[PDB]
Amino acid sequence: VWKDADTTLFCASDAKAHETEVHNVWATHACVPTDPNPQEIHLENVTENFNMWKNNMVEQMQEDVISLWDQSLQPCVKLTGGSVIKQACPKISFDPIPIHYCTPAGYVILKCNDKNFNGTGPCKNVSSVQCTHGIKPVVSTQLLLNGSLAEEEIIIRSENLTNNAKTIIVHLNKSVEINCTRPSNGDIRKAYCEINGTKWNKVLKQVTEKLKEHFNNKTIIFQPPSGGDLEITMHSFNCRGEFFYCNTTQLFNNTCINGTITLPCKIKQIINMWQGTGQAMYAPPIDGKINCVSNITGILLTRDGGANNTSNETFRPGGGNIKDNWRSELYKYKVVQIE
Ligand SMILES: NC[C@H](NC(=O)c1ccc(-c2ccc(C(F)(F)F)cn2)[nH]1)c1ncc(CO)s1
Ligand SMILES: *[C@@H]1O[C@H](CO)[C@@H](O)[C@H](O)[C@H]1NC(C)=O
Ligand SMILES: *[C@@H]1O[C@H](CO)[C@@H](O)[C@H](O)[C@H]1NC(C)=O
Ligand SMILES: *[C@@H]1O[C@H](CO)[C@@H](O)[C@H](O)[C@H]1NC(C)=O
Ligand SMILES: *[C@@H]1O[C@H](CO)[C@@H](O)[C@H](O)[C@H]1NC(C)=O
Ligand SMILES: *[C@@H]1O[C@H](CO)[C@@H](O)[C@H](O)[C@H]1NC(C)=O
Ligand SMILES: *[C@@H]1O[C@H](CO)[C@@H](O)[C@H](O)[C@H]1NC(C)=O
Repeated sequence: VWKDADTTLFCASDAKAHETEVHNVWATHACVPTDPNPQEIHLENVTENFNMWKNNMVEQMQEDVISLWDQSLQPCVKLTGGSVIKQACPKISFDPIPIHYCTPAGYVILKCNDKNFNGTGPCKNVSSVQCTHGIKPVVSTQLLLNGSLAEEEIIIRSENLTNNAKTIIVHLNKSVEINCTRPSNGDIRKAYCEINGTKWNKVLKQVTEKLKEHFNNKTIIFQPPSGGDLEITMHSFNCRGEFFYCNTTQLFNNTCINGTITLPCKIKQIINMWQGTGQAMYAPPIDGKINCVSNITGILLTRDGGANNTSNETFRPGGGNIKDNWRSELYKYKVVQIE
């Protein structure tokens, strides 16, 4: 017997105390070690309602990631609120590790185990856990990287599909690798990401098939982002401490709905901070081969409005509200207070 409630969670992880990597350093002083013997209990004859779009755990993870980045990254110049802060900017070691979110005494986490659960409504296979699974705090736009996969079918998630201003999270059931590289040998900020077009276009085709099921079999068209800042019009992520911006036009090629797809990328030293606080400048990139191989596990999409009059629906790669990144992993959990 319990009741939905919000409370302050703590974090746990397997951070190494001897590592200089900044996530390990943060988690070493802001998280406790993981519990060696996890205690998950299936709750029999128990149905429970979930709502991933009103889940205070999302707000709490966002606060953690903001804190982590604020004490880890070291721009040479920070421009925020009309002021300018200049400081030392050594190169850092950067590579996310899994963070587990845990309830204090008197509370527990309920976990939805229905494999086609869309994030809202009743769940018939519910268990209780003390902590979530390990979630990597990967900050990206357009593509969700290094996350968990849907266990059966591709899942379309939205707080309201009819409202085109609401972001769509596409949860994939097969990961697709994206392999990004700034080579050793020219223009030191020039990079590229390689994706196996065979695997990708197959998944994309399956994604379009799912979208048809929710939009009454209209024609599904992909278009590049309309406009905005580069962090939004590009797939932006952080690889080894460097800020990558990749052009995803060839990833959403309507015609292919087989060879290697090569996306042009650039590392940028001057960025708009995803925390919303302003602009920051970092030092030039490190020497040598900079390489990140990530698994694409989801896609953020925004649907064009005003198209009811037509027979097609147009989708543009989306993102920017990084909270949706955490929502994509926390959708199956909720906190309750034991009574
Ligand atoms: N120029 C406009 C500005 N947009 C941003 O700040 C913004 C959005 C997303 C990112 C971002 C994403 C990913 C990465 C990384 F590389 F790490 F993956 C870096 N940045 N930045 C604002 N308009 C209004 C606002 C409210 O006050 S904020
Ligand atoms: C999710 O499931 C609920 C309950 O079955 C339904 O009301 C809602 O429309 C669904 N959302 C999507 C995006 O399928
Ligand atoms: C992923 O889901 C699609 C339908 O959404 C299904 O046809 C496909 O077989 C699934 N793939 C895997 C590997 O389960
Ligand atoms: C969903 O969005 C449509 C279009 O904006 C709106 O008319 C409707 O009221 C929304 N539904 C809910 C439950 O907010
Ligand atoms: C990633 O791409 C580079 C080429 O830049 C290649 O050397 C490397 O083997 C690739 N890695 C994987 C896992 O495909
Ligand atoms: C992406 O590439 C296409 C074609 O190369 C180009 O027309 C478009 O402007 C690029 N997008 C951005 C945001 O630079
Ligand atoms: C994704 O995970 C791999 C393996 O740990 C890592 O090398 C890569 O840097 C990660 N990608 C991002 C964007 O953090």
